Amino acid sequence: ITGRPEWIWLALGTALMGLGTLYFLVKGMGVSDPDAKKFYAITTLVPAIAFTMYLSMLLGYGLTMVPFGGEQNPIYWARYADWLFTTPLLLLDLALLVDADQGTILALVGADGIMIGTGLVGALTKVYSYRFVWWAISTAAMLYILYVLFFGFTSKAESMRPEVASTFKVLRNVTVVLWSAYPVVWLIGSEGAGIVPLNIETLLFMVLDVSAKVGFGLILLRSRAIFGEAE
Amino acid sequence: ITGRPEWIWLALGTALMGLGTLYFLVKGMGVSDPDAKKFYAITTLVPAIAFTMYLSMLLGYGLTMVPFGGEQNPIYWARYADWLFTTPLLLLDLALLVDADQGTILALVGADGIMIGTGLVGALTKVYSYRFVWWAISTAAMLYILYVLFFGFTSKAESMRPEVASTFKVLRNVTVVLWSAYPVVWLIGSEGAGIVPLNIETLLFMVLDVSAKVGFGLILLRSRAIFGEAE
Amino acid sequence: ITGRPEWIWLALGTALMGLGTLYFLVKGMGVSDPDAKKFYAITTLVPAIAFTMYLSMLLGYGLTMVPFGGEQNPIYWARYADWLFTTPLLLLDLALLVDADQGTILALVGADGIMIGTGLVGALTKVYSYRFVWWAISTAAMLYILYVLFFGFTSKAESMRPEVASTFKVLRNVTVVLWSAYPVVWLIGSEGAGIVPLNIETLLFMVLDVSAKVGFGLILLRSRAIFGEAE
Ligand SMILES: CC(C)CCC[C@@H](C)CCC[C@@H](C)CCC[C@@H](C)CCOC[C@@H](CO)OCC[C@H](C)CCC[C@H](C)CCC[C@H](C)CCCC(C)C
Ligand SMILES: CC(C)CCC[C@@H](C)CCC[C@@H](C)CCC[C@@H](C)CCOC[C@@H](CO)OCC[C@H](C)CCC[C@H](C)CCC[C@H](C)CCCC(C)C
Ligand SMILES: CC(C)CCC[C@@H](C)CCC[C@@H](C)CCC[C@@H](C)CCOC[C@@H](CO)OCC[C@H](C)CCC[C@H](C)CCC[C@H](C)CCCC(C)C
Ligand SMILES: *C/C=C(C)/C=C/C=C(C)/C=C/C1=C(C)CCCC1(C)C
Ligand SMILES: *C/C=C(C)/C=C/C=C(C)/C=C/C1=C(C)CCCC1(C)C
Ligand SMILES: *C/C=C(C)/C=C/C=C(C)/C=C/C1=C(C)CCCC1(C)C
Ligand SMILES: CCCCCCCCCCCCCCC
Ligand SMILES: CCCCCCCCCCCCCCC
Ligand SMILES: CCCCCCCCCCCCCCC
Ligand SMILES: CCCCCCCCCCCCCCC
Ligand SMILES: CCCCCCCCCCCCCCC
Ligand SMILES: CCCCCCCCCCCCCCC
Ligand SMILES: CCCCCCCCCCCCCC
Ligand SMILES: CCCCCCCCCCCCCC
Ligand SMILES: CCCCCCCCCCCCC
Ligand SMILES: CCCCCCCCCCCCC
Ligand SMILES: CCCCCCCCCCCCC
Ligand SMILES: CCCCCCCCCCC
Ligand SMILES: CCCCCCCCCCC
Ligand SMILES: CCCCCCCCCCC
Ligand SMILES: CCCCCCCCCC
Ligand SMILES: CCCCCCCCCC
Ligand SMILES: CCCCCCCCCC
Ligand SMILES: CCCCCCCCC
Ligand SMILES: CCCCCCCCC
Ligand SMILES: CCCCCCCCC
Ligand SMILES: CCCCCCCC
Ligand SMILES: CCCCCCCC
Ligand SMILES: CCCCCCCC
Ligand SMILES: CCCCCCCC
Ligand SMILES: CCCCCCCC
Ligand SMILES: CCCCCCCC
Ligand SMILES: CCCCCCCC
Repeated sequence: ITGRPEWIWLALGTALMGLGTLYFLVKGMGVSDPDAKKFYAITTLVPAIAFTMYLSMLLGYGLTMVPFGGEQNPIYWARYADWLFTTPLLLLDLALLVDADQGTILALVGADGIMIGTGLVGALTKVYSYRFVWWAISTAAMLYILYVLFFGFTSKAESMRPEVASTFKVLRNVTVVLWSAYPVVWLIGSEGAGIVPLNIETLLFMVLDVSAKVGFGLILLRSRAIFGEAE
Repeated sequence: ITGRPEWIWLALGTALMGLGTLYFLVKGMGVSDPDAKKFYAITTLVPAIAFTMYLSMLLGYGLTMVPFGGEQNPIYWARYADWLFTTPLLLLDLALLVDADQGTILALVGADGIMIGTGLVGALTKVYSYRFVWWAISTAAMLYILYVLFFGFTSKAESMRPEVASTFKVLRNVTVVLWSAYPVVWLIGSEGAGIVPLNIETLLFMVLDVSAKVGFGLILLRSRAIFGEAE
Repeated sequence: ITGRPEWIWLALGTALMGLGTLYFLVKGMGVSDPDAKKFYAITTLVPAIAFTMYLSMLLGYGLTMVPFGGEQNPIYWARYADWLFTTPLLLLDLALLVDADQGTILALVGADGIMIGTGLVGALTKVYSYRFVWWAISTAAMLYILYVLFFGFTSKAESMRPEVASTFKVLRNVTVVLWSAYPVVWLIGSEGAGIVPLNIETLLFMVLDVSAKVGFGLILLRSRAIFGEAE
């Protein structure tokens, strides 16, 4: 484990995702509202999945070597197995908050799968220049997601209860800022141009992951928007 | 790329799926009917997924070598990753058109997963004679799907609006004819008996894919069956 | 095939899953109740999936070698591909029986995916002591599932029709007893401590699989709880 300088950030990430999972699990014990139960189930699964994948990276299972640039490059593939399941769950939290229609939910989840799937292909591609073709396709899929979150959901939240509109607006802004950083870290990190070393890259993804999952969840599950209007 | 004679058909397929995706995306911009939005989302995702997998084959990522018959045989595995997601989406288009019940939808999607999954196992199997055992199981799963589309959905469409009944009947006939060709191309192509060479096999799958996805989508999204009855 | 002593139990399992699939398929022909159709579709898919994965193990495709303990250990990975899809389908049978809320269904299916996913990682892990870390995480996920089936569903079934309450109680008890045996067989078998040899381990999993899928299905599909109350 300790033979890799980035191990400290993988261990911290593992701990923070595990602690986040347990807090949400305990906090959700005393909840019977069927609407609130939906948000607790979605939001608790997110850091639980991330916990297992951070642990796999810490123990060395989620790491492979990819030859490109005449070098064997360490690629943590477990990140994409994490994101494949956690990013659509996070979008479902937002879509259920605004009572989005089914067709829009399917478009979001499908574009998200394309985003993560093409990012994985780009991470494992051995022809250096082709890695950035996949990065560009994946980034186009992300821009579609961000467009929908702004010019489809925002207008839908305003016609909703005030507390669900204000909570959505906050979580929307958090998501757009944090998610946009991921393609940048990829491009300048060891998967892309190799400007930033792997140990610093790992620290950046850990800060982003914890903020986008645990921080996101703390804002959502403390809001009254997750409960139905009741007397 | 150009070192493979089949590259021209992979490049054409990539272009036609990309163009198809963009047309459906633009055409769906001016749509607010929640029913129509469902069909546009399903139908636009189909060629978008196929685009990415054709590109992976063009660039050489979606290709592996499988030893059988005393030879290293080029097997494009990316086809099955495509079909795993696009064939159930196409069946969902048909099932939603006739307002099929949930139990029937699950049976269709499950049989479809078995069809594609066993076809993938057959494509990667190293014992030559066993490849055709998997082909037979996969073909049995397809025949179940075709039976349901005829002796379960057809009777359901007649009790529906006339425009949804006539549109379903057309898309049903297109699907049964085109899908039935796939097991035949597999059997006589490089995955099976090896009668037809890979470059011709690739041309045939490209014609079938574009027809079953883009051609299918053009018929559906030009129909009024996708809109609810409104004044 | 016959070069492996466990082949006899893989062949028996294949036959019993295939026969089970055909019986459920025939029995479900004469069913039009939309509620009953749901249970028949879920319950017939379970042994059909298991059939294909037992066949892959029989023919040698679903087997790999994992080095640990200074030895190349035969690991049947196809079991986890089976369980990944069949265990959530079995939980869906139970959840639909008691009309569970959506949030609870998602929590069950998500915990089940974590259970199977971490068990697969543990089966393929090359550092011997780490294999049991994954076993423990997977077992914690199972205990969560069992808790929900007892202290969330049981109370919900009592407020239901008497026949659905008594049928659920029976299937609940069958599930908790049979599922609990799996982590024990893993721990003492070739994936874990290696006390029980592989051929005996394979026999035990076959008895458990057939009972948990075909036996489970025979109890459910003979009950009147799967039909709506009708005159
Ligand atoms: C509606 C939305 C959900 C739609 C989703 C969008 C999606 C279509 C976007 C594209 C996804 C696609 C790129 C997934 C590729 C997975 C692949 C990286 C797995 C590893 O295989 C890659 C190479 C080794 O580098 O295999 C070496 C050769 C091996 C012999 C490969 C044989 C196994 C194949 C991988 C079998 C295909 C399985 C499916 C891809 C499983 C789904 C994986 C997940 C990442 C989507
Ligand atoms: C309700 C419906 C959706 C049900 C679906 C029906 C489905 C059950 C039908 C059978 C599907 C099954 C054959 C999928 C097999 C995937 C497999 C080809 C992936 C590549 O692995 C094959 C060998 C190399 O040749 O791995 C070499 C050895 C490696 C060490 C393998 C270890 C990884 C395992 C593959 C882990 C299992 C992952 C799941 C199979 C992922 C789903 C893939 C998709 C193709 C279903
Ligand atoms: C809501 C719920 C459904 C959530 C589900 C819970 C889930 C997150 C729990 C953890 C699942 C995770 C451990 C799955 C790992 C699959 C992995 C074993 C496949 C084989 O790859 C392992 C190594 C060889 O030993 O690959 C060698 C290196 C290769 C180069 C690997 C590159 C391919 C990657 C495997 C791509 C990721 C694909 C996804 C993991 C596909 C889903 C598989 C299924 C088992 C979940
Ligand atoms: C909890 C994890 C989250 C919210 C991860 C989000 C990840 C992304 C938005 C990743 C995007 C990428 C691109 C847009 C292209 C480059 C490759 C990716 C996958 C890093
Ligand atoms: C857009 C792609 C489509 C509609 C693909 C359809 C593919 C099939 C219907 C494939 C069927 C197969 C068999 C029936 C057995 C032989 C292997 C397959 C997977 C080619
Ligand atoms: C039809 C198959 C069924 C119902 C299989 C159930 C399997 C389990 C409940 C497996 C549980 C495991 C653990 C709890 C940890 C050890 C590894 C597993 C996956 C065997
Ligand atoms: C979206 C965030 C990207 C900003 C990356 C900042 C990295 C600064 C760290 C110093 C770079 C290390 C280079 C010298 C080793
Ligand atoms: C009462 C609110 C705080 C509860 C404690 C939460 C502990 C989980 C770890 C959170 C750290 C990361 C927060 C986002 C920066
Ligand atoms: C379902 C369509 C299958 C028909 C295949 C027709 C192939 C004819 C092309 C000529 C065969 C090439 C053999 C000589 C190289
Ligand atoms: C107005 C209808 C035609 C629009 C142009 C569609 C261009 C997408 C490519 C379609 C070619 C394949 C059609 C099926 C044979
Ligand atoms: C949950 C069931 C686990 C019980 C396992 C009993 C196995 C007894 C078979 C004899 C053990 C073989 C050891 C000598 C070869
Ligand atoms: C009339 C009920 C029996 C029908 C025959 C079922 C045959 C399928 C194989 C069942 C054997 C396994 C039963 C569970 C132990
Ligand atoms: C490729 C993996 C995608 C599945 C991720 C799991 C979450 C799915 C959310 C589905 C939302 C409901 C759509 C109607
Ligand atoms: C194995 C991958 C299957 C999933 C394909 C994605 C489409 C799923 C459609 C689900 C239809 C809704 C069923 C109720
Ligand atoms: C185009 C939709 C408007 C909202 C999206 C904001 C774009 C942020 C740019 C992200 C940069 C990634 C490289
Ligand atoms: C048996 C259901 C009737 C409709 C299915 C038509 C069968 C077409 C044969 C396809 C040939 C594939 C080898
Ligand atoms: C803790 C929830 C109560 C019901 C679960 C029964 C636990 C059975 C123990 C299984 C042993 C697996 C190692
Ligand atoms: C080795 C660098 C080659 C540059 C390729 C950049 C491709 C980016 C595509 C974005 C449209
Ligand atoms: C090398 C050819 C061996 C023939 C096997 C055919 C199997 C087909 C099974 C269809 C029932
Ligand atoms: C080689 C045996 C090492 C023992 C590790 C046991 C780990 C079990 C963790 C359960 C909390
Ligand atoms: C609940 C605390 C979980 C912390 C265990 C993971 C941290 C790795 C320490 C080496
Ligand atoms: C929108 C046009 C997309 C065409 C790019 C793919 C074709 C491959 C050319 C080499
Ligand atoms: C319907 C009977 C299915 C039996 C075939 C599988 C058994 C393997 C025999 C070698
Ligand atoms: C993106 C930063 C999240 C901050 C988490 C703190 C929330 C406390 C209510
Ligand atoms: C299967 C052939 C499809 C033909 C596509 C043309 C549709 C234009 C309306
Ligand atoms: C767990 C044992 C199941 C027994 C199956 C027999 C059911 C006949 C109704
Ligand atoms: C109005 C809410 C502002 C939230 C933005 C937070 C950016 C990290
Ligand atoms: C909408 C604000 C985008 C912020 C992008 C930050 C990328 C590091
Ligand atoms: C490929 C772009 C299509 C141009 C608009 C078609 C008419 C909606
Ligand atoms: C009555 C519609 C006929 C459609 C059949 C088309 C076959 C390619
Ligand atoms: C229902 C007509 C079937 C046509 C099969 C064509 C196979 C090449
Ligand atoms: C009251 C029903 C008892 C069922 C338990 C069966 C254990 C195999
Ligand atoms: C609730 C009874 C548990 C039985 C466990 C059996 C494990 C072999």
